[PDB]
Amino acid sequence: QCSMTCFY
Amino acid sequence: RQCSMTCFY
Amino acid sequence: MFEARLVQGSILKKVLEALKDLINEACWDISSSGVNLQSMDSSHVSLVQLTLRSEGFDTYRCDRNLAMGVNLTSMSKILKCAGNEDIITLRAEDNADTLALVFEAPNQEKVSDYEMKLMDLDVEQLGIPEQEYSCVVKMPSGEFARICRDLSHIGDAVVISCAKDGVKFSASGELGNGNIKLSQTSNVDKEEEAVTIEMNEPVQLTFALRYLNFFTKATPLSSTVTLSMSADVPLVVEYKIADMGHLKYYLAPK
Amino acid sequence: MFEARLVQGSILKKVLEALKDLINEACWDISSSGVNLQSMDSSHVSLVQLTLRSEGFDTYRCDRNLAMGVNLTSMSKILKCAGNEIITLRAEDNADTLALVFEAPNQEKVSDYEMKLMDLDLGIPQEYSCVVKMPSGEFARICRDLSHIGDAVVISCAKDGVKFSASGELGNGNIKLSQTSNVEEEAVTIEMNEPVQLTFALRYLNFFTKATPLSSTVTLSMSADVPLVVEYKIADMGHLKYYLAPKI
Amino acid sequence: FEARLVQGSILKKVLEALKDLINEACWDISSSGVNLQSMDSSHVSLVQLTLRSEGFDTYRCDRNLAMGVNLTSMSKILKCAGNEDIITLRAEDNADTLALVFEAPNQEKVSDYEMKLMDLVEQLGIPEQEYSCVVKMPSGEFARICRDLSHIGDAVVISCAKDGVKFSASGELGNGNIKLSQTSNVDKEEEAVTIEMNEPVQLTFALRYLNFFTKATPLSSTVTLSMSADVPLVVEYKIADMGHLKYYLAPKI
Ligand SMILES: *Cc1cccc(C*)c1
Ligand SMILES: *Cc1cccc(C*)c1
Repeated sequence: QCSMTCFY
Repeated sequence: RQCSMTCFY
Repeated sequence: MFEARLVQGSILKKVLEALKDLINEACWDISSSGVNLQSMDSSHVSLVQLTLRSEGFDTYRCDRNLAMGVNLTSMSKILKCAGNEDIITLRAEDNADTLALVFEAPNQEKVSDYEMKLMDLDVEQLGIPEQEYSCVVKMPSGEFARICRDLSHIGDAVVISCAKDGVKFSASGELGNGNIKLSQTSNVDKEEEAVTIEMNEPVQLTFALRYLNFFTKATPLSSTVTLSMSADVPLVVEYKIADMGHLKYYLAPK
Repeated sequence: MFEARLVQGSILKKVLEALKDLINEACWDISSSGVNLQSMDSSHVSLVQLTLRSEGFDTYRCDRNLAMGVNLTSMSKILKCAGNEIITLRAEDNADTLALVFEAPNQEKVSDYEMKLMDLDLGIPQEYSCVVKMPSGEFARICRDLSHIGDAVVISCAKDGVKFSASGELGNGNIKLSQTSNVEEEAVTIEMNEPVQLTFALRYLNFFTKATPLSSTVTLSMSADVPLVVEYKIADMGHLKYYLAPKI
Repeated sequence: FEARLVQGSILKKVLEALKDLINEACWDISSSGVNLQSMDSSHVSLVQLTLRSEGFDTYRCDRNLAMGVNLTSMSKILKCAGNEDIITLRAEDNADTLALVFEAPNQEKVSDYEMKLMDLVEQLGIPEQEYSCVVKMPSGEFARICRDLSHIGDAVVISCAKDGVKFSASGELGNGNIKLSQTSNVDKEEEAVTIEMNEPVQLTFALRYLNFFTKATPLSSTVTLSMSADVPLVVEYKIADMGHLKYYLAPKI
């Protein structure tokens, strides 16, 4: 899935 | 135990 | 091409909660008359006969005789997502291997759409002759629920003794003894709050309490339960499904 | 033969739920004066003293000293089968079973249980330094609350207020109730002769708290090096008294 | 600082919201309000809590103080709070302990707890964005949908269009499809569904973090979902007469 550090 | 079950039907 | 619309899904919800724990795998025989289930448990001790009729559904439509292999645990999970006022639509194709459940809110703004796997049926559907029994008790379901729960703490077996004046439940375990006794009501201002016994020959039978608690789980369906027992033949725990079907549980004595 | 008829079974249910968790097997001493229990907990730490008197029962009849070994969990289950609205305890001069008879005021349902007994196998003295009289509900709260902060409680009784204090690895907590009184009633009252500063363990006070629905008021009785007495009175029927040994 | 609040139920609910998802966070206190902005353990979600000066009954702050709180201990302490006990949060200019004081109006009970503070709070920036689809529904219905669909699988598929939103799951015991539609009434605060569509959205999310976000349901009667392709989901709750909670979660891709 996508991590939230990819972003922001 | 115990009757199981049909044995009855 | 099975398609059944029913508006009070609570009933269908309740039935699942009733049968979710006793039977794991079941086989729903769908016909132009209604939905009929008849199964046993793992050790072949109890028997369940569920019958919901065409006239109870708001829109029943059947084309060919369907034999569906259901996993009542998965199905109970799917109807857990059902609102008690939700309208439930059962659906399937003449040969399809999936059962479609459609839950729809009274205010037409939410439509949940689930599709459950069916499996390979392999059930021996034996017949149970609807017969005339020696003792027949007709009481409220709540007090039967009470007595079974209460006496479940004393031992693993209950002794039902129906006679001319009262019904008696008795348990005897490794931590003591217990004896509950209910009596005949005269003229109570509630039909569903009365106890009445129809005796033709006193009965003295021993049953297991785990399966009675299993049967008790079906309490919210009807306000009245009917017990029907006779010597050497199984006990019939019957709940009425108001204006649509019936649920019948059977147990073989000790 | 022993025979006790009681109308408010709520009391007995509450008692059973209270001591069900602390004591495993107990000794019920029944005589013509009342039912008296005196036992300890696991590893014989802390002490429980139950006293119900004949004059509280609606029909008390005793013949000989009965010493019954009860499994308080079984009794708690049987009294769970009891409606909160008539309870009959009964036993024979030599019987090895205690009989419970639950009967509704209107002749409808009559439950009859008979529980198996078990095999049985010190005196309670004092004048206390501090004596607090508070409601049981706030004691329940404060005990739970400070049980969340730490596992030990510090009661500090003085001239105007009782103080509860806990201190763990993530902070401290200090509740303080004060001696307000008016002409209008008073709520908390203390009988102090020497201010007290005592440290107890919170698990056993939380055990003691389960007896809260019996009385609206609890009485704490403390003094240095002697146990804490948590006392609840039962509507002139008896009392429950919990004793706990303080820290060093 | 010193913040006096009379209705502590709100703060209790906020903690119950964030007590279980995030364990330790950092509170930036200023003369404007209390500001929390944190991530979770597995670095997937983000929580933005904002409580404003005008909401407290007596707020007094001088300079930006950054205190490191462990919301689990604080949640226990707020479980210790009386419902009528006027609550005072307080802190010293330089001390390493935060004081919570519960005090009864007429009665004579004063609970006084003091929790240790900490200090590590990697705060990323949120560009004030415009989202493709923006739904505004009751928080109860989002809670329902997440709970219901949590039984089927671990992932949800949100498909927002001009008139309705669609939720989809596919697990080991089947598949599920819920669909919500538009409002036709003149009074529906937390009874109406409205979509702000500029481009229909098709996003894949994880259900565990959505249930974590859902635990904050009793705070507001209305939730706002904000979706756009490849960017995180924004679940926003109003805190009645104070601030807001905004939860951010990164899609499955
Ligand atoms: C969702 C996503 C897209 C592109 C890059 C990353 C790291 C994540
Ligand atoms: C009553 C009984 C004994 C043994 C077997 C069966 C089926 C029944």
